Amino acid sequence: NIVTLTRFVMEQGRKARGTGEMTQLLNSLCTAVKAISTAVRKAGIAHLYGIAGKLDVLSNDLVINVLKSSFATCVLVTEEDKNAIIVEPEKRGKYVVCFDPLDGSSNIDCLVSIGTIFGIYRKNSTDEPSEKDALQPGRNLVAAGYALYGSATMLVLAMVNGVNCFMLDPAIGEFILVDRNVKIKKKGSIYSINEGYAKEFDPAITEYIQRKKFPPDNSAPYGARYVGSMVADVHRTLVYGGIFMYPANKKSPKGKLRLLYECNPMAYVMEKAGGLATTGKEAVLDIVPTDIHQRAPIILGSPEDVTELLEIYQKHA
Amino acid sequence: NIVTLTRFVMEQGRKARGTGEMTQLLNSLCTAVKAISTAVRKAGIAHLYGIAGKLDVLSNDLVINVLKSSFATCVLVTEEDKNAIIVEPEKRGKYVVCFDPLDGSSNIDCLVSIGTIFGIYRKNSTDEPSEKDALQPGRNLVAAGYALYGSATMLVLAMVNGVNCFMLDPAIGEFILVDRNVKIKKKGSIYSINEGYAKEFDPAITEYIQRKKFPPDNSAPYGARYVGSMVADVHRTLVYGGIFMYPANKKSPKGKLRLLYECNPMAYVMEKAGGLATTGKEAVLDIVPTDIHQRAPIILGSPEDVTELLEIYQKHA
Amino acid sequence: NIVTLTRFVMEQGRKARGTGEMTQLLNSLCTAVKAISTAVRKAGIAHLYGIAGKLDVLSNDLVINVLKSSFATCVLVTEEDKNAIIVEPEKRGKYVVCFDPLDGSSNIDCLVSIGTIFGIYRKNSTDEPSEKDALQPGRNLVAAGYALYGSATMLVLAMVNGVNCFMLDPAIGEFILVDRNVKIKKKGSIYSINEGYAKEFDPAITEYIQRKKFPPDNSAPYGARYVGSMVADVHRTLVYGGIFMYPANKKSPKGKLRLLYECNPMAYVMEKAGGLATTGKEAVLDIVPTDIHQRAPIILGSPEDVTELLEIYQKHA
Amino acid sequence: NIVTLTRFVMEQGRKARGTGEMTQLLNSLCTAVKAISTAVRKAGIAHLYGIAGKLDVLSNDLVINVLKSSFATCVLVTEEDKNAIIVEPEKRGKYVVCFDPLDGSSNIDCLVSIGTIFGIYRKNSTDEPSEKDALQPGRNLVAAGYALYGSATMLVLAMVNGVNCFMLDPAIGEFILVDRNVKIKKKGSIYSINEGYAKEFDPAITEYIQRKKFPPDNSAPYGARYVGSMVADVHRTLVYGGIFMYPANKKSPKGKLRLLYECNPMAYVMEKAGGLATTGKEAVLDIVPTDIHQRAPIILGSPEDVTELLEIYQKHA
Ligand SMILES: Nc1ncnc2c1ncn2[C@@H]1O[C@H](COP(=O)(O)O)[C@@H](O)[C@H]1O
Ligand SMILES: Nc1ncnc2c1ncn2[C@@H]1O[C@H](COP(=O)(O)O)[C@@H](O)[C@H]1O
Ligand SMILES: Nc1ncnc2c1ncn2[C@@H]1O[C@H](COP(=O)(O)O)[C@@H](O)[C@H]1O
Ligand SMILES: Nc1ncnc2c1ncn2[C@@H]1O[C@H](COP(=O)(O)O)[C@@H](O)[C@H]1O
Ligand SMILES: O=P(O)(O)OC[C@@H]1O[C@H](COP(=O)(O)O)[C@@H](O)[C@@H]1O
Ligand SMILES: O=P(O)(O)OC[C@@H]1O[C@H](COP(=O)(O)O)[C@@H](O)[C@@H]1O
Ligand SMILES: O=P(O)(O)OC[C@@H]1O[C@H](COP(=O)(O)O)[C@@H](O)[C@@H]1O
Ligand SMILES: O=P(O)(O)OC[C@@H]1O[C@H](COP(=O)(O)O)[C@@H](O)[C@@H]1O
Ligand SMILES: [Tl+]
Ligand SMILES: [Tl+]
Ligand SMILES: [Tl+]
Ligand SMILES: [Tl+]
Ligand SMILES: [Tl+]
Ligand SMILES: [Tl+]
Ligand SMILES: [Tl+]
Ligand SMILES: [Tl+]
Repeated sequence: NIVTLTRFVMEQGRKARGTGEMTQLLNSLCTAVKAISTAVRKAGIAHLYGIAGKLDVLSNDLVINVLKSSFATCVLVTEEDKNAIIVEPEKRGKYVVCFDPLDGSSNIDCLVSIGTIFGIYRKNSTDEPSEKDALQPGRNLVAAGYALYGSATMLVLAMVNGVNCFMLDPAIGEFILVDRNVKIKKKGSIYSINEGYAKEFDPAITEYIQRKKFPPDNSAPYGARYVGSMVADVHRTLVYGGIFMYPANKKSPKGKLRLLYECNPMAYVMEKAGGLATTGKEAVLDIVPTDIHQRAPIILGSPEDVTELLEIYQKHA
Repeated sequence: NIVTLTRFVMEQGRKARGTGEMTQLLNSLCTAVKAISTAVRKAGIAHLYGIAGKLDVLSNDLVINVLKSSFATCVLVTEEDKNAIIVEPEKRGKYVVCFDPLDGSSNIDCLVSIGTIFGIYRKNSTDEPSEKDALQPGRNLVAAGYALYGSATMLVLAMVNGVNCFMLDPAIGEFILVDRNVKIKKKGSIYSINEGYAKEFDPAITEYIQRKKFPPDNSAPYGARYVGSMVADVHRTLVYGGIFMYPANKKSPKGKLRLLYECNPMAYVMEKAGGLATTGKEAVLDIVPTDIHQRAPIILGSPEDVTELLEIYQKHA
Repeated sequence: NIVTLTRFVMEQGRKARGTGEMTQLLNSLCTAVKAISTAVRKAGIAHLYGIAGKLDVLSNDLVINVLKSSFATCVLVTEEDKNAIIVEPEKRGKYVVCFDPLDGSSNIDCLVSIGTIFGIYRKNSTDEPSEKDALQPGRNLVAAGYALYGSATMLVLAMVNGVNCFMLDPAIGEFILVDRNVKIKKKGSIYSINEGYAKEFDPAITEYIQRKKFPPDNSAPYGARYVGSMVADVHRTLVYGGIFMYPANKKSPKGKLRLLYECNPMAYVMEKAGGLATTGKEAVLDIVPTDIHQRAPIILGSPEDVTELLEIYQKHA
Repeated sequence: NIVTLTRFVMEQGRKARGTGEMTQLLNSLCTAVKAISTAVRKAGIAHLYGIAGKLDVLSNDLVINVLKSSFATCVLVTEEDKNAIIVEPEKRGKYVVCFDPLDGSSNIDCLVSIGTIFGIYRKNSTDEPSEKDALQPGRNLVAAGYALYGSATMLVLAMVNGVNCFMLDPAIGEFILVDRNVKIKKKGSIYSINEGYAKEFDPAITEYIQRKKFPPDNSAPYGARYVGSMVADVHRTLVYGGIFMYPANKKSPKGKLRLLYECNPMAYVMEKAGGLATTGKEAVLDIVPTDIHQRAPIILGSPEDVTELLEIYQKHA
């Protein structure tokens, strides 16, 4: 029967026998996402155009404000903030949340899909909360997911027991569970990478890509897709299968995507869905960070596709 | 002071001393686009999931009905219909409309941007309306444009005087003019093509793509982007500059995109914005259609980029 | 087949061979009403309460701006402004518009139904526009109507040919025609008046009210209803029949309601629907205004009920 | 800072140290109300009007369906159902909810304010759940309140510690706490009753009403208001003060309003706000019902106004 995100979260909080603090965090997040969706869809824009009487900064304020008001967090790391934000002792909670309020911000002007990425850690070292508390490997994530503002708005949530997708019915401001226990196809038929950096790809990426266009056994070549918005390329991967890649290159010898609020959440989601997320040399989730804005290379998607690339990495080493 | 689509179309109908038949038609399109936008964003989905107890199809039905009720059309060609729709003599006007109600339908499940494409012709000749009236070259278009259901919904309308972009304020259901007399960049920095077909690209396309990744003059390479929905790929091109391509290959020696309701509308917008739209051999708008579902290869975008490719084509002539 | 306000106004402008100045004006009103509706229903209130960090006034500003930008008006009389607004010679059209942007403003805090009232005159005379152009008797109205923001938003438009009701589909921001050529019941069963002023009603009003509660012919008594917002009380009267009254008393020997932007528009709708609108002494539409904020007593509704009262008035003459 | 209904309810559930079952009930109710609001505002009505591709019954289905899915109820009493609905042992919970899904249904066609009224009891006699479980005096209510669909949508919730009002921001489908610990003025200046039944009022009502129009000490007479929709007249009373009355008459020797799903909830709300709710002879909340559809006379509002009427009842006895 009808399952709303509000009901699902509360139920899981009950089975889990939690104190209701994490439930509060999850409900504040949901609220922040409906707010950003509305802003993203340009509601009320007639007022900027003088009918009479920023989107990334606004998103940052909504997230930070709604999260602090939940009384469940103590440390916040935003892609928009150079420093980790320590919550007032007044509003503190036991959770640390790393997030990208509006990923794909360069795409705003072209009206391409954008999203919000989040990762939630539980503060374990009980000392005054600080930046150090956010420096945990993703293998330590309690919950992670993202909201994609594409043709429709969807919220993907991942936790210990699985990945579930919720579609937003904008008519009643409610997220509906449209898919339970999501698992990615073992093998896909689409590869996703910015081939404009061909000149700077390592030999392993080079070989794999060419293997997709000219398959050794004359099978059907893979189709190519690259929206240029991580949340959008990763969501397509999750739903239809395949492989997404943002390896290291010249401008980004350590990749472009950040570990804490972009790489780790998508890797956590991928792994819970039955897929793989690697650096090419090691699992993304086992990297212990040193800088909150640390970057990391990432390859994620169907297990068989990711394994095939790993085998080529091993061969050129 | 603010300009809405309704106000704009009306002032334009007035300066042109029209009978008001085309204004009625442009207002019918506006309404259809808002109705589709709403459906695309999933309003009401809670009911489909039993709160109280096909999208390409709904779109088709919406456009066809809203258009017939305009009393301004005589023939309608749809991507979804094998044969052209001849209007009941009662609601028969003088306009022929070609459209793709929801382009990128394959993308629906992944929530990737999708849109509506349309082209309007004035029925030439004085005899019982038939498919033959839609078979006019693109150069004979009265109006053409598209609606993109992406992060926000936008309608781009191109007519003899230029191209204008209207953003939908979903809060009041009104398209606000946000950019007027749009012109495209002379030279962009992004190329768009499905490189999964590399194995079957003609030698000219191969060389160009090669030149974008490894510039012979040691200039910075072009970035790559390919959403997978024409309306999104073309909209990005018009706004940020660059080039979009869908040449022939084993994927039909004639390309995949249809001439009447995909290629022509987009080529018209391009030319009006200052770009070019070619098949590599001739201008898209000058082709005399032979069938309403005729496909055609297409290359469009910034003039300097399109010309650079045309030069390579001539080389391999 | 479905009729929208935009389509209707346009077909009507065409049958009447208008220049399209009044169509532009009616489309400007439509937009203003949708913008106000949205504000009334509190969309965006979360921001006023710090989610990310006057209504009568906003309404006034919306109508005045949207109307000026129509280039179809020369003089605007508002309930909120002491003096009439003369349009900048640039945006000067030939229409004079009288309106109450948000009637029942005192009701705002209790969330009782409220609405917008308007009357449109054609500037008679050929000299610099002034308040004097608004001082025309109601019988000289070109169009009049109201928008009611109640359980749903409805626009009622009355013109020489009749009265039509349009319901707002807030999902697509479009007014759909739901009732055409509306006529009122000959005799209703509800009387509407603020009986808190009993102490000061003239003897005729006293006797009538007495006759509705204790029918001398032993017929069933009339039911009583008095919302407190004229637009809601009048809309109920037009749809269900009955009588609405606001006679003189110590609450101004001339009544409370204004002639130009409250009484006249409503009297016009009434007469066009088949009812009557009198002061008890003369038809409201035949009064020659002396001042733009002139008040006048009013009695409107089903013809048999209004006539029954007029007879009682004559008795006490 | 920003307080949503979701957050407020959860917080109160935590302080209360509840098992989260009642929180689930309250969250299901909230969802049902946003759904009914959307339906009431006529969203999607363009589809009934053939753009191509009941309100009281629909409301009943939404409430019943959303409540059963909460797994927190065992008995339901609807104004629309002749019999109390026993929930399947599968979906049972410990709560009994009495409700009027859409009060003021006769007013739908006139677009007057309407609302949903609810009352929540906790099943105490642990025997197979049945109708008898609903037959509890209102003094036993755990929570009660109503949703008013007027100019804006508001949800009033009352519990042991106070009455709080939440306004719906339709843009993000979220209820915001706009007023905390609401208390009604000790004395008001508006009386609300259907004077059309004058002929059948008892001597006590008769005297009091006339005392409001012709005050003994020449003070200012009370103003009169009567929307004809209980939720709307009761809300105005709560916010602005005064007295609402629906005494017994001929057609209704025991009043018209029902005890369990109309009278008790509003009486519970009134008492928590510091006002009074009486039958004229005794408190509404202390009546032990015998029939689930039992009717009862009711007088509620400011304490000083209600006391003054009670003194007149005592005098004529
Ligand atoms: N909504 C929930 N869903 C799943 N697990 C939860 C939820 N709430 C709390 N938990 C779990 O119980 C632990 C402590 O919860 P809490 O006491 O609310 O901080 C969490 O870190 C998870 O292990
Ligand atoms: N709204 C309008 N905007 C721009 N051109 C228009 C408009 N209406 C009519 N036209 C033009 O005038 C011709 C005939 O108009 P019509 O009588 O409405 O069919 C059109 O085909 C265009 O050339
Ligand atoms: N949309 C319309 N609907 C009904 N009557 C109209 C419309 N437009 C113009 N008229 C009429 O024609 C006259 C002059 O129109 P106009 O040239 O637009 O000012 C008006 O005052 C009405 O008599
Ligand atoms: N959201 C809440 N707000 C206030 N009281 C609550 C809430 N939830 C539970 N309670 C209370 O605790 C009792 C049992 O709650 P429960 O165990 O959830 O059934 C209720 O009947 C109220 O006394
Ligand atoms: O938020 P940003 O600054 O626009 O960056 C977003 C990221 O940028 C990547 C693509 O960048 P390239 O242009 O280098 O491919 C995506 O996969 C990620 O969304
Ligand atoms: O409606 P469809 O079947 O999804 O077709 C859409 C078109 O399909 C093209 C992409 O096709 P490829 O996968 O072959 O690149 C896009 O450019 C156009 O939107
Ligand atoms: O905008 P306002 O100041 O609230 O005035 C509205 C009018 O006020 C009348 C009611 O006044 P009384 O309280 O005197 O009956 C209604 O009939 C009209 O809407
Ligand atoms: O739901 P219903 O059948 O329309 O009844 C509603 C009630 O009816 C009362 C008024 O009825 P009267 O016409 O008898 O005054 C209001 O106070 C209540 O909303
Ligand atoms: Tl960002
Ligand atoms: Tl980044
Ligand atoms: Tl299509
Ligand atoms: Tl196609
Ligand atoms: Tl006003
Ligand atoms: Tl007034
Ligand atoms: Tl009812
Ligand atoms: Tl009732």
